[PDB]
Amino acid sequence: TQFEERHLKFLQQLGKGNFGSVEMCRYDPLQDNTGEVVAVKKLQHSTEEHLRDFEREIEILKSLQHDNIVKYKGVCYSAGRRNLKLIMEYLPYGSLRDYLQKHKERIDHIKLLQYTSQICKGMEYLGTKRYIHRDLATRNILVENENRVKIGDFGLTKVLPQDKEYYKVKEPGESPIFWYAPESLTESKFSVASDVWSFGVVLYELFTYIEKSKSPPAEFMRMIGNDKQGQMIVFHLIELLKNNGRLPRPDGCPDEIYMIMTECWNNNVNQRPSFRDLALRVDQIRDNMA
Ligand SMILES: O=C1N=Cc2nc(-c3c(F)cccc3F)cc(Nc3ccc(C(=O)N4CCCC4)cc3)c21
Repeated sequence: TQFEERHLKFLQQLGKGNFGSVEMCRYDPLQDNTGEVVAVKKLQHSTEEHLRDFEREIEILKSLQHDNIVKYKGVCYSAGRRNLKLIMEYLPYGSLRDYLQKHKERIDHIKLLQYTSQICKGMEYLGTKRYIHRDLATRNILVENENRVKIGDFGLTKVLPQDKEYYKVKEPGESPIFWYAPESLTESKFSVASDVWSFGVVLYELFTYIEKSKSPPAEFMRMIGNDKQGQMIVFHLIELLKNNGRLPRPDGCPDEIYMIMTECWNNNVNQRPSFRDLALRVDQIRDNMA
């Protein structure tokens, strides 16, 4: 179904991605405040390239039907400018980053492994359609309810070429460098295996309970030295990762799960596990616990 702009009532700001801005809106065509509450993404600046990149994101999300990926509802077109609005489902519990930071240890290990399994399954499905997410982090995972999370923001997602198994970005923008694999830092190569590296950093995030001093930015900056600034942070991070400098074992993190993190953080690209293996292994761990 099509979404008319006039009937889309603003309620509040939800957040901001890399490029866009996400709002909570009511699609109220009857004009009695009874209509459907939805999430609405729109571009902040609407650049020459960004409008084409945002169209690509819309087509990516529209083609993904999975329980652990956020649901495309529609689009809303406007005027001669052709300014696009992406209509998505509203997930009321917010980002997994904020949700987990609010509750902390009251979310037990069994709940974290359920979220871990769901993130794997979402990512494995994403891999079958040859999409590389390039931004897997707890701020981009969203909570539908207490037993269910979904992968949210596909703003930096790229389609692989037919002949190749990496995407090489030539002119990169803002980059989450503390979630990036060494090959992404050195050569700007992004593949399924570099998304697996980022999944390891998500598993770290989850088992740290989003403690501020224990975050990947905080910990990597401690190892390289807080004195490092700008492009020198990238230089010294590359050398650290090349010499087996890793994020530490989180407080009270079990053995099996810390082993998964480190296998994901392998300098050898081909030795990293597949998302199919990671979903099986995490499910086996949950079966053993419960
Ligand atoms: O529902 C959604 N559909 C898509 C979508 N994207 C994002 C998103 C993202 F994925 C990446 C970056 C930035 C973003 F905003 C967030 C989002 N929902 C919510 C965001 C914040 C709250 C919340 O903490 N609240 C609400 C009031 C009291 C506290 C609740 C919901 C949705």
